[PDB]
Amino acid sequence: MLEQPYLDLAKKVLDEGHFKPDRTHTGTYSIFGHQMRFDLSKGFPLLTTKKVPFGLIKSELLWFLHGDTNIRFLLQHRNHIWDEWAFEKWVKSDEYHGPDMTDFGHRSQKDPEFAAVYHEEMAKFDDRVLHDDAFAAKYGDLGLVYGSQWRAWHTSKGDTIDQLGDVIEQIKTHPYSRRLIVSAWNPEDVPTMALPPCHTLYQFYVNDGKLSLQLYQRSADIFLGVPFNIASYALLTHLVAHECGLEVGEFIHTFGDAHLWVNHLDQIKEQLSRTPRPAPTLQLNPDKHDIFDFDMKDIKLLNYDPYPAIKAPVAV
Amino acid sequence: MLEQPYLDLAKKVLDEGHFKPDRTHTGTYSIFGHQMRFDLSKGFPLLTTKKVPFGLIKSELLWFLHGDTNIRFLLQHRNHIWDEWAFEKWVKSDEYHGPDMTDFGHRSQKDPEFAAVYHEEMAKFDDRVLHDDAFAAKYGDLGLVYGSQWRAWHTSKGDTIDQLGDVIEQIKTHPYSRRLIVSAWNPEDVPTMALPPCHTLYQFYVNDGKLSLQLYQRSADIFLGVPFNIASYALLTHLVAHECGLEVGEFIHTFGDAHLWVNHLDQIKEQLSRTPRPAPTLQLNPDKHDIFDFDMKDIKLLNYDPYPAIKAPVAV
Ligand SMILES: O=c1ccn([C@H]2C[C@H](O)[C@@H](COP(=O)(O)O)O2)c(=O)[nH]1
Ligand SMILES: O=c1ccn([C@H]2C[C@H](O)[C@@H](COP(=O)(O)O)O2)c(=O)[nH]1
Repeated sequence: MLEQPYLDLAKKVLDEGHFKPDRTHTGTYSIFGHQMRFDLSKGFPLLTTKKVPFGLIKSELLWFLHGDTNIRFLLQHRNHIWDEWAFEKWVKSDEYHGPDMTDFGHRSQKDPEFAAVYHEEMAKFDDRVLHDDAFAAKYGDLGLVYGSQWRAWHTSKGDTIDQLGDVIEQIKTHPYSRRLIVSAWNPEDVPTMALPPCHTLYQFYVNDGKLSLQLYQRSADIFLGVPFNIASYALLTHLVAHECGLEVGEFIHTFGDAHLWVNHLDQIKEQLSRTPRPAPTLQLNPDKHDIFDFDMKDIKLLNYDPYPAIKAPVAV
Repeated sequence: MLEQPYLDLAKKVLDEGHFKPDRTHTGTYSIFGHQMRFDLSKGFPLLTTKKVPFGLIKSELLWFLHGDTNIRFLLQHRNHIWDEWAFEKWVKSDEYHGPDMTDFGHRSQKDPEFAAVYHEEMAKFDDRVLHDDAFAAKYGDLGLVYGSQWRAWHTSKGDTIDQLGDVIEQIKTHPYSRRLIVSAWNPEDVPTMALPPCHTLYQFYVNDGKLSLQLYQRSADIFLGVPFNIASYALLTHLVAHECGLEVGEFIHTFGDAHLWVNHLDQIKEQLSRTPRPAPTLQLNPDKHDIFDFDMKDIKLLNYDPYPAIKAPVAV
């Protein structure tokens, strides 16, 4: 079934990864170097063996696609994926007068008091970003994130390059190009980033009037992260195909470090005992073609009928 | 046997690639997205089913490793891999007074007269680079090539970053890093390069005191190119391991477009009828550890006993 390579990656890490106690005090199982395809003509790979929220994934890809780096657009779709990194900024600023919120990463997952003055300051933070333009401009804006990496990569000559729109125009004029590459990885920023990008670069390819894409993902959370990563790039592959008048081919997912936090063993095992369902179907608005000016309503999921969601603690 | 994944890639493209008539008037068979490992503890992957010149490959990696971008170092080891791109520069300059040498790519492979005034100007060109310092500085120097990408990546703030030496020091201090990445791909240069790099980026990983490396190669000549590419990165993986006091793990080779020019079908088939031999062994100078100051004599191949070389026309 469409999603099986996903369940094969999980199983593979379960009985072959090594214990590697990295970035934290937790531990992981880990493999290095893996690859899996999905034939996108067979259906859209949104995992049916567990409920994944499509709205979150599409509202974030559009954000990237408009080249936007400000959280406000996300909060306006009840998308909180990125609040942490913005709010963190806030928290170490001079204009900040409140509970010291040092290491709320862990601290809001132990202390259950703390973790309530935490959705305190956040709800308060998010709200100001929604309403106060200058605050939004000051702390709502991440700076180095996919949207500006893809569409506004800073040159040294001090201009700004739109890799993604240049590449798309290359696909129309020279589809047989072996050079259709978008990279999110700038070595002059990379050492001072709180998150050097996980999705490092991708490559398009066309043959027989079909578009494929291959993603090199440097580091991957098999349980929480990869389910999302997959639908995100398979969606991009549909948008680009749609804009270039092309058919859709495969999405190829290549990994460097792929891991499973040990706090997730039970949850992944439960999942591995479910039987995939037939995959959902994507539907794009046939009248609109300029994919940079796409809206939520222009992208539809059909026949998604997952098993229930699986709550699981996030990585500390 | 060690080299089999190489023969499996060939076979795979032979009976599954599609005809794609790209960059030229020739044609190729093509697949997109492939991956293969080599367990470097089982021996060094220099193809035994055909004679590959190790001297060429090591003298070029050292060049990259010293961060050098001038051909002269290569010519001093009878390494001509890169003459073309240098000489091309020469040929369109004002100081050039000679036969017009337009499109000597093809032109020296049809005309057999031309192709003799061609090793004329070249032998003449190479010689001046060897002897005339200022000429060497003017036309011997490529500019954007792996050596300066790896070790002298230009910032916009106008400095110069040594990604490779920074990463190596990260491996010593933080081997469990999921961030050990060197990229050769600058989007502000990429559109004005005669050859946007084929070897796009690589990633190191350590576990159980073993070093692995994974290479994302965007575009690959299965017959002429890939045999070299493989020994080049498996060598890098040994050098770095040796410098960091580590054991050697696997070399993982990931491809985007992997192709076979149609002019190579017979030659690859002949090769596929030979039976691999036991692989050779690498030997590094145990006393010297600073790998940036390695010399030819510090790296030895043992027990390489290939089948004969296979002449084949280059791609036009
Ligand atoms: O979309 C995403 C974003 C992040 N990660 C995770 C995996 C790692 O736990 C973390 C990166 O930590 P470092 O890899 O940068 O050390 O990001 C994913 O799997 N998918
Ligand atoms: O070490 C190398 C260098 C080059 N190539 C080839 C494959 C392609 O024929 C060519 C690149 O042409 P474009 O891919 O840039 O279009 O480089 C290799 O396979 N290995």
